[PDB]
Amino acid sequence: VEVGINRLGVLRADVDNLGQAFINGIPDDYLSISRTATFSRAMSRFFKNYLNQLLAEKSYKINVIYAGGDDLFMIGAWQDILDFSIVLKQKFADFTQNKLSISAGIGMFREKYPVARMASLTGDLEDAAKDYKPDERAVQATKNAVTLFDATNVFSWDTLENDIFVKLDAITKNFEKLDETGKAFIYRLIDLLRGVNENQQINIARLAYTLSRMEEKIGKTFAQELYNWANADRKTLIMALEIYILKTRERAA
RNA sequence: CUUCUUCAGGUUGGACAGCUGG
Ligand SMILES: [Mg+2]
Ligand SMILES: [Mg+2]
Repeated sequence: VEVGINRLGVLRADVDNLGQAFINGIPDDYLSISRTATFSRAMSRFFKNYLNQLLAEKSYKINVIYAGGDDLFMIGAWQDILDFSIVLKQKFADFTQNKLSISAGIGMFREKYPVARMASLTGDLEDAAKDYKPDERAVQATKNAVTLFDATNVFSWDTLENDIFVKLDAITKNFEKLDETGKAFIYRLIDLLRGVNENQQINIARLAYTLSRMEEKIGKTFAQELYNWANADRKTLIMALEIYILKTRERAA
């Protein structure tokens, strides 16, 4: 890879409540050993065979360690892993036609990072995604989520795809003609957005000033769009901005 | 043989504003 940060991507996906589906997912009337075997074979053949075939469809830079049953462990270029996470979610949702959900954790590590710690950390992220519960009123976690590089960046799959990826696409399409001072301006935007929690007024003013400085190579309309996002959807905006910085980092790859 | 030693009127306007390269 030529553009991005020289980082390995570790993906760990797991179907939510597959054991519950095997216990009581099938209605009691349609319970037989043949139906149970059909469901088991569907799941197993999907994971093993179809993950192989789907990753062979386009030359993803992935190095699948294990697919097996209900689980997944793949290591590759972090951009390819991030791109294939949504493809995996969509293909699983098609295959099950939205009867089972999948949780994933995506870790980002350097090449010489310990493999034991890669596995442990990405498992922790996958557990955090399985801990996803948007409202503290329901019973049992929603579990249909993905964790992005850190246990604080747990987003649902719909949230991830729609919000984060449309924001990342807009940022990419509006930030490609920035200067090398613009990169530092994006860094400052990220720092200000992270600090907004402990600085309500001065920090939003500083963000407005930074957008003012930027709105000469990005346009006034997108500066206003970023300002609106910062006051409405901040954590998604921070996620998209960090992903853009890591994807466009010119420190080899 | 005379007094005025200066009085009156204008008192800034328009233009450019950061661009390239790593
Ligand atoms: Mg599971
Ligand atoms: Mg499992």
